[PDB]
Amino acid sequence: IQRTPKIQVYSRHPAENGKSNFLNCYVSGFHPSDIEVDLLKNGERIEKVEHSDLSFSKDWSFYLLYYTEFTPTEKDEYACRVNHVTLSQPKIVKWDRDM
Amino acid sequence: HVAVENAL
Amino acid sequence: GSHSMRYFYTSVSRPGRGEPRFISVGYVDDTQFVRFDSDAASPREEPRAPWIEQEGPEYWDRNTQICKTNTQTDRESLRNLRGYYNQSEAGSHTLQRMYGCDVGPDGRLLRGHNQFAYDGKDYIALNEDLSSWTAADTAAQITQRKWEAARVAEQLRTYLEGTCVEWLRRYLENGKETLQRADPPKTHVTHHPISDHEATLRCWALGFYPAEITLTWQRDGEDQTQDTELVETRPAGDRTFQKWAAVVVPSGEEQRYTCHVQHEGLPKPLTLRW
Repeated sequence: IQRTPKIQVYSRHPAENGKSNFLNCYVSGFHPSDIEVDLLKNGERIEKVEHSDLSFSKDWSFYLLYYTEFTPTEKDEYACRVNHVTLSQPKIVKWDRDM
Repeated sequence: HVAVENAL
Repeated sequence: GSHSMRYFYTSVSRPGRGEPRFISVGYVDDTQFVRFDSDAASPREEPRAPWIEQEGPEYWDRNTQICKTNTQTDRESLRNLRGYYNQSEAGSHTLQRMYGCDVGPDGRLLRGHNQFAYDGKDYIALNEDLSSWTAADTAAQITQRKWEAARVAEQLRTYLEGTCVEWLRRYLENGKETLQRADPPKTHVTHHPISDHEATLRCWALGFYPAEITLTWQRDGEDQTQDTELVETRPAGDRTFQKWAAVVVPSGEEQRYTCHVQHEGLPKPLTLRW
């Protein structure tokens, strides 16, 4: 009885190089609720990351938002790394400012 | 919150 | 539609690592306003929206106590469920509850809710008449019998028809400046060439509230449903929401596509072009 997380990586405001912003990783549609989520900068885990309070949708699947303050640049690469009982290995999703 | 207490 | 309040409870067992953790969040429509976490050092119901901060210590003490009681009750329930399903004490299990009210234009209850899920599956729910239960399986029928005998449905009906909508009306007035204000989406279309032959048109809806929205692409006035990528509506992190829809179009055909946006915050439905 297990559902694998959907993952979206995106910024709170339209991305602009050199402008302060927030980097989001939204995980949803998963069950059970235990889940490991990391935000990465150039492949390295970001330390100051906060997340929303555990809640769930009409179909009972859980969702959480993980977020951190960041200032995007041209070359810096960001991603979200997710692990869940339904995953054989951590899933990595890269931040694309066009998505 | 509802103050009604009943275990399943 | 109608304004609503909802509480969402989640208890998760963790055998060998202590007692089940209880978490509660409360929402008014799409705005979270309180939270409780049983693992906290001094477990307290805590504010999560500006308009609830004004509530006095009696409010916070009472609700904190109810959450503490609910923590213990859920632990009993989890133990009980394990017995019903003949499960061992080795595995982790989940109990979820959602309940709340929808208020009508007259200020009375439009519809009440109170349903449970065990391990992600419907377990038992209070029917719309607020006087009977729908039990998913034989285990839930044991619970039903207990709750019938304990007259649980009546107690919940009283809460839903009175207390619930009363406090909902209170929250709606105290937070009217945000809760009863619909923020329309800021919208635009972006263009992303894939090759010499095609390109992606993406229609954006940003910073809107409430979350309910409709985004559609049309070509020559015809729906492109089965050809559109629609991402799930997502939180911006500032209490507003985001969504986009995308279609792949032949180069030179961009002008034939229109994006359509419906949201209760808009004066009227929008039509967008690249």
